Amino acid sequence: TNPDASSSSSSFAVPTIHFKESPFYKIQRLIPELVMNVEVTGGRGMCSAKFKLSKADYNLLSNPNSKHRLYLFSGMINPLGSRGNEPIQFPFPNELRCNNVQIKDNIRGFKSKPGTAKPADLTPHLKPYTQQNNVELIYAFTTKEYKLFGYIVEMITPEQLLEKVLQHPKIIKQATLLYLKKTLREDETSTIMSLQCPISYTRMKYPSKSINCKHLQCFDALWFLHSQLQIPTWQCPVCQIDIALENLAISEFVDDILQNCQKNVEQVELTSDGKWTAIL
Ligand SMILES: [Zn+2]
Repeated sequence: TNPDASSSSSSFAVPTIHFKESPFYKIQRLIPELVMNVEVTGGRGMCSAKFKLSKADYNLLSNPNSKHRLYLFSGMINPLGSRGNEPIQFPFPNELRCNNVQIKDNIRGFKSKPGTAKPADLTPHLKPYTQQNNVELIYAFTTKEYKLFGYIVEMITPEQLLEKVLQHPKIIKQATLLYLKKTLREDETSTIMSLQCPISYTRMKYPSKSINCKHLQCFDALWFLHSQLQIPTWQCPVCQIDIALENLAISEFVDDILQNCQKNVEQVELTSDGKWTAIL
């Protein structure tokens, strides 16, 4: 069922499913055979799939230090939101098996997300190159339909992403100075700023914040990213606002003080001027 006389995607039929992305993994290839459907049943039900890894595929996954993995995703055919921004959601309760082994809902990070809300790592249970693989999802008591996909994804590392932040135009000193003055105006002067990260409670090494952040206090981009990988909130640790990876930049002002202060100083006194002095 679909409109024969149209013009664009806006007017067609069945928006293609696209799982909400994470900067920690990148969907690279779809293993075609690994596509199952979960039906509506008041009892038990299951879907299986058999697939053999091609030459090109088995590779990325093989190597001992390979940043590639085979993830199984699940989403609803009729989600609350949009299929174009599909939430990862497996039916509950369920039991996933790969080549007769049960797959614990444990992957790299995302430890804050229950198992039904994150992809499943099939990789450590694949059979050798030339040898069919079997995946089986056992579910029960489903009121909605779900569709699963098998994707070879590339693990993106916290330090790799840090590189993207360092390669992003920093927040130049002039900006910080203008803010520091706008700040110091509303009074009843100097402000005390910490060189410590709110995330690590340790000396910062990569001072940062969203360019959208209205505050002097930065946080360590490395810790922020290691924190997001485990507990994906994507919220500033200081002002709690929503921040996107692309808007994360190093603060040149804070970086300067940090790269020119005694390894044991934990705070710095700032004057309307813009100059600073370590608080020993
Ligand atoms: Zn902020």
